[PDB]
Amino acid sequence: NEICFIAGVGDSNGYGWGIAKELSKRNVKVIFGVWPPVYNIFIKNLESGKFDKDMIINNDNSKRMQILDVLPLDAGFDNYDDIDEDTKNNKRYNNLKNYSIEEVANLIYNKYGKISMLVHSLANGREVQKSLLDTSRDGYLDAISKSSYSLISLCKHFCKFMNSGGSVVSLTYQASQKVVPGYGGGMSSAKAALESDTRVLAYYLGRKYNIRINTISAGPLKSRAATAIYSFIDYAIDYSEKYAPLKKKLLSTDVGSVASFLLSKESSAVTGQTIYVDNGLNIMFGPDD
Amino acid sequence: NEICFIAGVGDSNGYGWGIAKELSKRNVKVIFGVWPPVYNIFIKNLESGKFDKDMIIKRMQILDVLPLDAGFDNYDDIDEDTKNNKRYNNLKNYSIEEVANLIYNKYGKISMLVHSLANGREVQKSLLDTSRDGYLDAISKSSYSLISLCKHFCKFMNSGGSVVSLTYQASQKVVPGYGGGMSSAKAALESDTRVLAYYLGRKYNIRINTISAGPLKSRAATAINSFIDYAIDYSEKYAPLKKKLLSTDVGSVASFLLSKESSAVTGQTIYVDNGLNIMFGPDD
Amino acid sequence: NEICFIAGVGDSNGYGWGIAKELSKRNVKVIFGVWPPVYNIFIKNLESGKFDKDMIIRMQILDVLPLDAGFDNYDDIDEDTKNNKRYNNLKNYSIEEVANLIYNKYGKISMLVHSLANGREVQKSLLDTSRDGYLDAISKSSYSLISLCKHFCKFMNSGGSVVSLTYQASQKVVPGYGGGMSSAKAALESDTRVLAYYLGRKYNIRINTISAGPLKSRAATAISFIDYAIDYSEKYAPLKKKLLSTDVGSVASFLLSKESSAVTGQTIYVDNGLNIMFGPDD
Amino acid sequence: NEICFIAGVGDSNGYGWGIAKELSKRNVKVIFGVWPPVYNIFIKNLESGKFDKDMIINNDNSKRMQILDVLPLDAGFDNYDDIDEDTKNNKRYNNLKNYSIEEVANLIYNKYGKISMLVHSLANGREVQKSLLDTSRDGYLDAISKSSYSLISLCKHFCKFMNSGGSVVSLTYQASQKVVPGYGGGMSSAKAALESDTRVLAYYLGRKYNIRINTISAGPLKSRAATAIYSFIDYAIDYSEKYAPLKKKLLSTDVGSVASFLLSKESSAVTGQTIYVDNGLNIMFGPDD
Ligand SMILES: NC(=O)c1ccc[n+]([C@@H]2O[C@H](COP(=O)([O-])OP(=O)(O)OC[C@H]3O[C@@H](n4cnc5c(N)ncnc54)[C@H](O)[C@@H]3O)[C@@H](O)[C@H]2O)c1
Ligand SMILES: NC(=O)c1ccc[n+]([C@@H]2O[C@H](COP(=O)([O-])OP(=O)(O)OC[C@H]3O[C@@H](n4cnc5c(N)ncnc54)[C@H](O)[C@@H]3O)[C@@H](O)[C@H]2O)c1
Ligand SMILES: NC(=O)c1ccc[n+]([C@@H]2O[C@H](COP(=O)([O-])OP(=O)(O)OC[C@H]3O[C@@H](n4cnc5c(N)ncnc54)[C@H](O)[C@@H]3O)[C@@H](O)[C@H]2O)c1
Ligand SMILES: NC(=O)c1ccc[n+]([C@@H]2O[C@H](COP(=O)([O-])OP(=O)(O)OC[C@H]3O[C@@H](n4cnc5c(N)ncnc54)[C@H](O)[C@@H]3O)[C@@H](O)[C@H]2O)c1
Ligand SMILES: Oc1cc(Cl)ccc1Oc1ccc(Cl)cc1Cl
Ligand SMILES: Oc1cc(Cl)ccc1Oc1ccc(Cl)cc1Cl
Ligand SMILES: Oc1cc(Cl)ccc1Oc1ccc(Cl)cc1Cl
Ligand SMILES: Oc1cc(Cl)ccc1Oc1ccc(Cl)cc1Cl
Repeated sequence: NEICFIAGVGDSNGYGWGIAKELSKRNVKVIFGVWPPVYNIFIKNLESGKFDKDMIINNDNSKRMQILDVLPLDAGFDNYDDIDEDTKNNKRYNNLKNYSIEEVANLIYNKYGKISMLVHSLANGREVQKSLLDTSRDGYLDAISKSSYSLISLCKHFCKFMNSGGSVVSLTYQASQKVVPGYGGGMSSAKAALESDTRVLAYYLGRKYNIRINTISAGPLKSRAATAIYSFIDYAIDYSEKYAPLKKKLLSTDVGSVASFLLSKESSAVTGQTIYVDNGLNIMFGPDD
Repeated sequence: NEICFIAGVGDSNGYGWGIAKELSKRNVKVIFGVWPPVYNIFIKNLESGKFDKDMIIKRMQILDVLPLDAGFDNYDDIDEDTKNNKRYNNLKNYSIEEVANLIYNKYGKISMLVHSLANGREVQKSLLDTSRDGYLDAISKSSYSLISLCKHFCKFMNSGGSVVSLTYQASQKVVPGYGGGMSSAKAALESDTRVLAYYLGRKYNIRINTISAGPLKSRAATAINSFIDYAIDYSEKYAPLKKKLLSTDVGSVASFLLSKESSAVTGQTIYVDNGLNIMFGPDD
Repeated sequence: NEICFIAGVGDSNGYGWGIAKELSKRNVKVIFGVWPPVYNIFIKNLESGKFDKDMIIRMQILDVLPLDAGFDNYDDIDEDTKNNKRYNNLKNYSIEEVANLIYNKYGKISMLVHSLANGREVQKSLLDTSRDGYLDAISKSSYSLISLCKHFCKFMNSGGSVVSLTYQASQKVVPGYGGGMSSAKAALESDTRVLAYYLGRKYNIRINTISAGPLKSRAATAISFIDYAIDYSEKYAPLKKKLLSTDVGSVASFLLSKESSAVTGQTIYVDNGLNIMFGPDD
Repeated sequence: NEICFIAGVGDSNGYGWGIAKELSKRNVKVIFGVWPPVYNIFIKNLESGKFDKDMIINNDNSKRMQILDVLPLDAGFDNYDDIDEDTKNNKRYNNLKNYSIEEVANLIYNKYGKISMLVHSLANGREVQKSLLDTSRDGYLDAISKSSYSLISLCKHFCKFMNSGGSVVSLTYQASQKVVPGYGGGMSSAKAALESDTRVLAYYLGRKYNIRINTISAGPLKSRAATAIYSFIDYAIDYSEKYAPLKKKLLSTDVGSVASFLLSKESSAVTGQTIYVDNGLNIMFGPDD
């Protein structure tokens, strides 16, 4: 049976969960990588059944979402040596161990073997609520460290543990290509680098492992992280539902099925791409009223 | 049960056929639209089992094979010279409008539309030496044809229905050899894919995309100018994936593009070319 | 002194004029190609000094010739347009004819400008456009650029330069810019690349296109499309300047100068930066 | 008379120097920011008239260039408070002071007044010789701090000290948009962020200061930096000279004159842009033989 590691799921409200669901539709088992400060919170809501409501696969619990494992993961660190004394001291990291990208890499591979799929649905900006102009070297590089370099780290450590013909997917946002005031802290710069890095990784992973990698430029989803920004997320959504060529409402599962498709053998000739999943809003010049 | 009309198949060596195959895999019934000057030959091949080897997916279910000339929007457009032409006389209802009426009357609303046709008489000429008539014909048969298909079919299409066409990267990067305004036609078709996505999306909740395919030894590709053998070899040498590109590779992306699983994708140019388009140039 | 041929000026309220003006600042002489059905009126208003207002800085106009970019050479003109009152007074107006006429009188020129479009169904949506309307938009607005280059480039100086004007509805959906015009503009930008390859290798001639913002030109005024677009550009572009005919003109002048001799095949945005925005910034 | 501050320059073999030259012929006065480690040498080269021939502009001989001033500048530091101790006690800096970004900006405003023009021609990355996949987070983030964030810091520190309608330009390279093996260390990512940043900065500089920013995507130049990587640069120059639509050799003043134009009021309505000065190589699909 096939497996996909989904780095960056903190609850059932994000894109990673939506991706997990659609992979369930085609019988691949999911391993989540959870950011440590919310790892217990999560494994708790999962034990109690708060997500059973969300593990329904359209045929209503005749088919379940197979969560093979859940692990602590801080893609901010590539291996143990990188971990600083203080984060080892933190009350949220005391309990937990083996959570560097290499740690979870090795762990999964030592137990489950080679896997086929790999998802990167995480990101973080310290100063996301600052304009790129008012952003500091530290915040900027933090955004980029957490949101861009993290994909590279994942590939480096995972892709030698993956099946030939395997596939990697990440999420991005169009602020990398067109100015969205409000998407700040160098998050636009991070996405811009992610997109570029997707191509360059496609070449190395393609030639070395025959592995594919693509990124989905998603439309606005009211996830937890999204919510953070005086409701920048509500505006992007009402702007989208109003002016997209497709007046539908965007679901996590819309991105979910495109990821599932990108992760399958059905797209074995597509690599290095930014595929837009935003109800066609990227094609528009502006509001059509 | 879902139906797709595939305009632009004349044998089993091109992309239309590969898309048909992949659509059969998910139980989609296929109607072929066939250029009349090649129609009776294609039907004979079919009838005598030449394509049987190539029908194996069990086997592809061809619901119908109709004559279609994507240069004619309706009956009145058809000149007498072709109405009197050896290869059209016995054939009727081959306007874009007439086959859309035909198909609609015989089967009702369809859900999927495939455009996989192109034509340009001066593709041997550099753009620079291409004539106004060559250039315009290339754009008439390869770009306008797409708008007309949509204009005539999309009244007769199920909401949430989907349209895909084929393109080539010659539109965005200079490929010498790809002439007669074919590079211009592909360009217009990519832009047109956008604009139709707005009108088709708002009006009928219909999606339209285009696949930028890599090189494939189709009969058309072969008729160009040794050129395609060079493009195939260059692709298999320098793509990120060194796999060999198959019609079914484009086929499965089209199928995905023609299904509700991509119901938030529209107006897009998708590259199915083994990653070739991301490279700067040769890596040796 | 260097010469620039500018096709697509029927008045002074457009981009072609702005390009002339800015070129005049550089001591480059200028030839106008004019759509015959307005050549008689243009020459008159130029007679009466009606244009002396805008000509000043002085714009030295070498010649004004009737040019119909619908016809590539003499034999393409059909019986009917020959027998039309709009043209009657005028001959030698095919792309080839004015190219020969210009070379015979002046020799090789250094600069070429394409600033003309037309389509007869620009009023209809792309989906509502017909084959003949669509193909007309493309013939006039797009192929013509290739016909100019084919005919003028053998008569140009090694190191010569060509520019045309385009609009962003080729890359992003602009309802209102219909009739296959978005379509013609998409071709034009692509063609700018392929042309750059051939012209560059064959004659060392560069070619670029400018993607310009809204201007209240004559042609723009028949669509209230352009009024809407100017308000939108002035409200949401990164720069608040009102866009000037001569802003495009000044980038043009640059592109036609040896100061840009490493730039070719490009689409250059001269639109106060508007292209770069996701949407209205309120 | 207008003044331009040119960041990355150190020997007249590069593009910073080429921009200097072409601004010169427009009678603009030029100031050099120079990386401290190479600063003493550059001034000893210059005051001994070694670049005396490179300062010549038609008419020749001659009509020379005249450098208003030359400062030390480490664009990897935003303000004094940043510059650490190890570096305070480094053989190259114990001899220099006021080289932080804000330090040099303040020094210039004080002494010269507001300036019209700003040029970013600086870049650096410790691990460029590594493929993106094999690149560490430190090397990667270094590439991006020095090569990209610099553009932002400069802009943050100079914008209030700049004339209304002032212009800024940086240099990029197509490896950000198409895979260029050999361009490792996260430089490709750096340039992608840079290009994206150019757009975002154009929004903020344009609204708040009526200030323009563009970047130039240049073709290969046998500069000192490009020399470092079995000659990546010789291959790239040859490739370009063979296959570009225009067969000429590309000179630092080719980019210099495009920059001078972008830095002048002739490009009044051009901002946010990536402009290609590469003899058209960017447009070709591949080798046309
Ligand atoms: N939501 C949208 O509107 C939208 C649009 C386009 C793209 N995206 C992208 O989709 C992806 C998923 O975002 P989402 O909206 O589902 O957010 P989310 O809040 O559902 O998921 C983000 C998760 O990443 C994890 N994370 C944060 N920092 C981490 C770190 N340092 N190490 C390891 N894990 C960390 C957190 O556990 C968090 O739950 C992100 O990359 C985002 O940029 C989102
Ligand atoms: N083969 C490749 O390498 C390649 C690569 C990229 C894109 N494409 C595109 O894929 C599409 C399919 O082409 P293909 O390579 O399968 O070639 P093909 O020869 O298999 O198919 C082209 C079809 O169009 C038909 N046709 C021509 N003129 C017509 C008209 N006026 N009306 C109706 N039909 C007409 C031909 O009979 C033929 O069946 C084309 O648009 C082509 O441009 C092909
Ligand atoms: N005005 C704008 O807002 C705008 C924006 C972007 C691009 N453009 C482009 O700039 C160019 C100039 O247009 P404009 O806005 O200055 O309008 P304009 O009226 O100044 O230019 C149109 C010119 O083309 C001429 N013309 C029409 N058909 C012709 C033919 N068959 N042969 C020769 N000439 C013909 C007209 O007589 C007129 O002189 C066009 O290519 C246009 O698409 C304009
Ligand atoms: N050389 C090329 O082929 C080429 C092509 C396209 C773009 N570029 C870009 O143009 C710019 C100039 O490069 P070049 O080719 O002139 O190389 P160069 O070596 O001539 O110039 C680079 C300058 O940056 C300086 N520098 C290095 N680290 C610095 C730091 N931490 N702080 C401040 N300054 C620092 C160097 O000392 C040098 O003066 C670079 O950004 C480069 O990426 C170069
Ligand atoms: O990428 C996103 C795009 C949008 Cl429209 C909404 C939310 C997104 O996700 C994030 C945005 C900023 C930060 Cl700091 C972290 C995350 Cl996960
Ligand atoms: O688009 C194509 C791209 C490639 Cl690489 C090969 C063949 C292609 O298809 C055509 C090319 C020219 C003409 Cl006249 C007709 C068609 Cl169908
Ligand atoms: O290209 C243009 C773009 C804009 Cl915003 C405004 C006017 C334009 O110019 C034209 C538009 C349509 C037609 Cl039929 C002819 C011309 Cl000259
Ligand atoms: O960007 C460049 C592109 C090219 Cl083709 C050549 C040199 C370049 O400049 C650099 C390349 C690498 C590093 Cl580490 C630093 C610099 Cl300044």
